Amino acid sequence: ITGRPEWIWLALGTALMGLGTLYFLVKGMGVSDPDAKKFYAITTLVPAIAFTMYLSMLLGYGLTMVPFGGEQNPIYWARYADWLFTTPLLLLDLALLVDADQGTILALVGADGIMIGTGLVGALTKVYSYRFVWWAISTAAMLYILYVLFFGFTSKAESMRPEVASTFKVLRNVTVVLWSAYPVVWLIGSEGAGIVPLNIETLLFMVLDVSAKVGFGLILLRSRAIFGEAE
Amino acid sequence: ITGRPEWIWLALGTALMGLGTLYFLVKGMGVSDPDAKKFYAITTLVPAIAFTMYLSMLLGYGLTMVPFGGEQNPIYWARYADWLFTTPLLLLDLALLVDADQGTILALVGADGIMIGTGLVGALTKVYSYRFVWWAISTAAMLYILYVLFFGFTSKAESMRPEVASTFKVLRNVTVVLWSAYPVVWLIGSEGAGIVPLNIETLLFMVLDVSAKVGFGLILLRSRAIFGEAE
Amino acid sequence: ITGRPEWIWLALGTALMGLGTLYFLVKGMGVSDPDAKKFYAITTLVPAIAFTMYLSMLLGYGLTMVPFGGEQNPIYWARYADWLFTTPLLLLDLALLVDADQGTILALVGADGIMIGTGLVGALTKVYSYRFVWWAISTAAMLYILYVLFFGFTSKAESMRPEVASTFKVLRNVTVVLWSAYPVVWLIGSEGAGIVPLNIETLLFMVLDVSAKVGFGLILLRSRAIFGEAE
Ligand SMILES: CC(C)CCC[C@@H](C)CCC[C@@H](C)CCC[C@@H](C)CCOC[C@@H](CO)OCC[C@H](C)CCC[C@H](C)CCC[C@H](C)CCCC(C)C
Ligand SMILES: CC(C)CCC[C@@H](C)CCC[C@@H](C)CCC[C@@H](C)CCOC[C@@H](CO)OCC[C@H](C)CCC[C@H](C)CCC[C@H](C)CCCC(C)C
Ligand SMILES: CC(C)CCC[C@@H](C)CCC[C@@H](C)CCC[C@@H](C)CCOC[C@@H](CO)OCC[C@H](C)CCC[C@H](C)CCC[C@H](C)CCCC(C)C
Ligand SMILES: *C/C=C(C)/C=C/C=C(C)/C=C/C1=C(C)CCCC1(C)C
Ligand SMILES: *C/C=C(C)/C=C/C=C(C)/C=C/C1=C(C)CCCC1(C)C
Ligand SMILES: *C/C=C(C)/C=C/C=C(C)/C=C/C1=C(C)CCCC1(C)C
Ligand SMILES: CCCCCCCCCCCCCCC
Ligand SMILES: CCCCCCCCCCCCCCC
Ligand SMILES: CCCCCCCCCCCCCCC
Ligand SMILES: CCCCCCCCCCCCCCC
Ligand SMILES: CCCCCCCCCCCCCCC
Ligand SMILES: CCCCCCCCCCCCCCC
Ligand SMILES: CCCCCCCCCCCCCC
Ligand SMILES: CCCCCCCCCCCCCC
Ligand SMILES: CCCCCCCCCCCCC
Ligand SMILES: CCCCCCCCCCCCC
Ligand SMILES: CCCCCCCCCCCCC
Ligand SMILES: CCCCCCCCCCC
Ligand SMILES: CCCCCCCCCCC
Ligand SMILES: CCCCCCCCCCC
Ligand SMILES: CCCCCCCCCC
Ligand SMILES: CCCCCCCCCC
Ligand SMILES: CCCCCCCCCC
Ligand SMILES: CCCCCCCCC
Ligand SMILES: CCCCCCCCC
Ligand SMILES: CCCCCCCCC
Ligand SMILES: CCCCCCCC
Ligand SMILES: CCCCCCCC
Ligand SMILES: CCCCCCCC
Ligand SMILES: CCCCCCCC
Ligand SMILES: CCCCCCCC
Ligand SMILES: CCCCCCCC
Ligand SMILES: CCCCCCCC
Repeated sequence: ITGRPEWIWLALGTALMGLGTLYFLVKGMGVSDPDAKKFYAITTLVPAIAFTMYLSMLLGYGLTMVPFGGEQNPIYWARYADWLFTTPLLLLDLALLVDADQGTILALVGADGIMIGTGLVGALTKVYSYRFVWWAISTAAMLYILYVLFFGFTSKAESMRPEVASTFKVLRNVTVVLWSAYPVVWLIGSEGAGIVPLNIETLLFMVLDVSAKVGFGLILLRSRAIFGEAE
Repeated sequence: ITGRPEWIWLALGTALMGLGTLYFLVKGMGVSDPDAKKFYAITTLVPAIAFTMYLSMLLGYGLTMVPFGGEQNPIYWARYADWLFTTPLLLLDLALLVDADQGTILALVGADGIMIGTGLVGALTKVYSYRFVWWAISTAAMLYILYVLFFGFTSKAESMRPEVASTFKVLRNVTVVLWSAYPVVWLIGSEGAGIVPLNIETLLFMVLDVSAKVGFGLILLRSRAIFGEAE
Repeated sequence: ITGRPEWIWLALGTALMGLGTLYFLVKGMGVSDPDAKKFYAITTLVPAIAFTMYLSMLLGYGLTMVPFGGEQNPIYWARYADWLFTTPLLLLDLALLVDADQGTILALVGADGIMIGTGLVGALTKVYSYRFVWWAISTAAMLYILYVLFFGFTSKAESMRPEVASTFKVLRNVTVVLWSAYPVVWLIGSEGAGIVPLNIETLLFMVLDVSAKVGFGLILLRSRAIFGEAE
């Protein structure tokens, strides 16, 4: 484990995702509202999945070597197995908050799968220049997601209860800022141009992951928007 | 790329799926009917997924070598990753058109997963004679799907609006004819008996894919069956 | 095939899953109740999936070698591909029986995916002591599932029709007893401590699989709880 300088950030990430999972699990014990139960189930699964994948990276299972640039490059593939399941769950939290229609939910989840799937292909591609073709396709899929979150959901939240509109607006802004950083870290990190070393890259993804999952969840599950209007 | 004679058909397929995706995306911009939005989302995702997998084959990522018959045989595995997601989406288009019940939808999607999954196992199997055992199981799963589309959905469409009944009947006939060709191309192509060479096999799958996805989508999204009855 | 002593139990399992699939398929022909159709579709898919994965193990495709303990250990990975899809389908049978809320269904299916996913990682892990870390995480996920089936569903079934309450109680008890045996067989078998040899381990999993899928299905599909109350 300790033979890799980035191990400290993988261990911290593992701990923070595990602690986040347990807090949400305990906090959700005393909840019977069927609407609130939906948000607790979605939001608790997110850091639980991330916990297992951070642990796999810490123990060395989620790491492979990819030859490109005449070098064997360490690629943590477990990140994409994490994101494949956690990013659509996070979008479902937002879509259920605004009572989005089914067709829009399917478009979001499908574009998200394309985003993560093409990012994985780009991470494992051995022809250096082709890695950035996949990065560009994946980034186009992300821009579609961000467009929908702004010019489809925002207008839908305003016609909703005030507390669900204000909570959505906050979580929307958090998501757009944090998610946009991921393609940048990829491009300048060891998967892309190799400007930033792997140990610093790992620290950046850990800060982003914890903020986008645990921080996101703390804002959502403390809001009254997750409960139905009741007397 | 150009070192493979089949590259021209992979490049054409990539272009036609990309163009198809963009047309459906633009055409769906001016749509607010929640029913129509469902069909546009399903139908636009189909060629978008196929685009990415054709590109992976063009660039050489979606290709592996499988030893059988005393030879290293080029097997494009990316086809099955495509079909795993696009064939159930196409069946969902048909099932939603006739307002099929949930139990029937699950049976269709499950049989479809078995069809594609066993076809993938057959494509990667190293014992030559066993490849055709998997082909037979996969073909049995397809025949179940075709039976349901005829002796379960057809009777359901007649009790529906006339425009949804006539549109379903057309898309049903297109699907049964085109899908039935796939097991035949597999059997006589490089995955099976090896009668037809890979470059011709690739041309045939490209014609079938574009027809079953883009051609299918053009018929559906030009129909009024996708809109609810409104004044 | 016959070069492996466990082949006899893989062949028996294949036959019993295939026969089970055909019986459920025939029995479900004469069913039009939309509620009953749901249970028949879920319950017939379970042994059909298991059939294909037992066949892959029989023919040698679903087997790999994992080095640990200074030895190349035969690991049947196809079991986890089976369980990944069949265990959530079995939980869906139970959840639909008691009309569970959506949030609870998602929590069950998500915990089940974590259970199977971490068990697969543990089966393929090359550092011997780490294999049991994954076993423990997977077992914690199972205990969560069992808790929900007892202290969330049981109370919900009592407020239901008497026949659905008594049928659920029976299937609940069958599930908790049979599922609990799996982590024990893993721990003492070739994936874990290696006390029980592989051929005996394979026999035990076959008895458990057939009972948990075909036996489970025979109890459910003979009950009147799967039909709506009708005159
Ligand atoms: C509606 C939305 C959900 C739609 C989703 C969008 C999606 C279509 C976007 C594209 C996804 C696609 C790129 C997934 C590729 C997975 C692949 C990286 C797995 C590893 O295989 C890659 C190479 C080794 O580098 O295999 C070496 C050769 C091996 C012999 C490969 C044989 C196994 C194949 C991988 C079998 C295909 C399985 C499916 C891809 C499983 C789904 C994986 C997940 C990442 C989507
Ligand atoms: C309700 C419906 C959706 C049900 C679906 C029906 C489905 C059950 C039908 C059978 C599907 C099954 C054959 C999928 C097999 C995937 C497999 C080809 C992936 C590549 O692995 C094959 C060998 C190399 O040749 O791995 C070499 C050895 C490696 C060490 C393998 C270890 C990884 C395992 C593959 C882990 C299992 C992952 C799941 C199979 C992922 C789903 C893939 C998709 C193709 C279903
Ligand atoms: C809501 C719920 C459904 C959530 C589900 C819970 C889930 C997150 C729990 C953890 C699942 C995770 C451990 C799955 C790992 C699959 C992995 C074993 C496949 C084989 O790859 C392992 C190594 C060889 O030993 O690959 C060698 C290196 C290769 C180069 C690997 C590159 C391919 C990657 C495997 C791509 C990721 C694909 C996804 C993991 C596909 C889903 C598989 C299924 C088992 C979940
Ligand atoms: C909890 C994890 C989250 C919210 C991860 C989000 C990840 C992304 C938005 C990743 C995007 C990428 C691109 C847009 C292209 C480059 C490759 C990716 C996958 C890093
Ligand atoms: C857009 C792609 C489509 C509609 C693909 C359809 C593919 C099939 C219907 C494939 C069927 C197969 C068999 C029936 C057995 C032989 C292997 C397959 C997977 C080619
Ligand atoms: C039809 C198959 C069924 C119902 C299989 C159930 C399997 C389990 C409940 C497996 C549980 C495991 C653990 C709890 C940890 C050890 C590894 C597993 C996956 C065997
Ligand atoms: C979206 C965030 C990207 C900003 C990356 C900042 C990295 C600064 C760290 C110093 C770079 C290390 C280079 C010298 C080793
Ligand atoms: C009462 C609110 C705080 C509860 C404690 C939460 C502990 C989980 C770890 C959170 C750290 C990361 C927060 C986002 C920066
Ligand atoms: C379902 C369509 C299958 C028909 C295949 C027709 C192939 C004819 C092309 C000529 C065969 C090439 C053999 C000589 C190289
Ligand atoms: C107005 C209808 C035609 C629009 C142009 C569609 C261009 C997408 C490519 C379609 C070619 C394949 C059609 C099926 C044979
Ligand atoms: C949950 C069931 C686990 C019980 C396992 C009993 C196995 C007894 C078979 C004899 C053990 C073989 C050891 C000598 C070869
Ligand atoms: C009339 C009920 C029996 C029908 C025959 C079922 C045959 C399928 C194989 C069942 C054997 C396994 C039963 C569970 C132990
Ligand atoms: C490729 C993996 C995608 C599945 C991720 C799991 C979450 C799915 C959310 C589905 C939302 C409901 C759509 C109607
Ligand atoms: C194995 C991958 C299957 C999933 C394909 C994605 C489409 C799923 C459609 C689900 C239809 C809704 C069923 C109720
Ligand atoms: C185009 C939709 C408007 C909202 C999206 C904001 C774009 C942020 C740019 C992200 C940069 C990634 C490289
Ligand atoms: C048996 C259901 C009737 C409709 C299915 C038509 C069968 C077409 C044969 C396809 C040939 C594939 C080898
Ligand atoms: C803790 C929830 C109560 C019901 C679960 C029964 C636990 C059975 C123990 C299984 C042993 C697996 C190692
Ligand atoms: C080795 C660098 C080659 C540059 C390729 C950049 C491709 C980016 C595509 C974005 C449209
Ligand atoms: C090398 C050819 C061996 C023939 C096997 C055919 C199997 C087909 C099974 C269809 C029932
Ligand atoms: C080689 C045996 C090492 C023992 C590790 C046991 C780990 C079990 C963790 C359960 C909390
Ligand atoms: C609940 C605390 C979980 C912390 C265990 C993971 C941290 C790795 C320490 C080496
Ligand atoms: C929108 C046009 C997309 C065409 C790019 C793919 C074709 C491959 C050319 C080499
Ligand atoms: C319907 C009977 C299915 C039996 C075939 C599988 C058994 C393997 C025999 C070698
Ligand atoms: C993106 C930063 C999240 C901050 C988490 C703190 C929330 C406390 C209510
Ligand atoms: C299967 C052939 C499809 C033909 C596509 C043309 C549709 C234009 C309306
Ligand atoms: C767990 C044992 C199941 C027994 C199956 C027999 C059911 C006949 C109704
Ligand atoms: C109005 C809410 C502002 C939230 C933005 C937070 C950016 C990290
Ligand atoms: C909408 C604000 C985008 C912020 C992008 C930050 C990328 C590091
Ligand atoms: C490929 C772009 C299509 C141009 C608009 C078609 C008419 C909606
Ligand atoms: C009555 C519609 C006929 C459609 C059949 C088309 C076959 C390619
Ligand atoms: C229902 C007509 C079937 C046509 C099969 C064509 C196979 C090449
Ligand atoms: C009251 C029903 C008892 C069922 C338990 C069966 C254990 C195999
Ligand atoms: C609730 C009874 C548990 C039985 C466990 C059996 C494990 C072999």
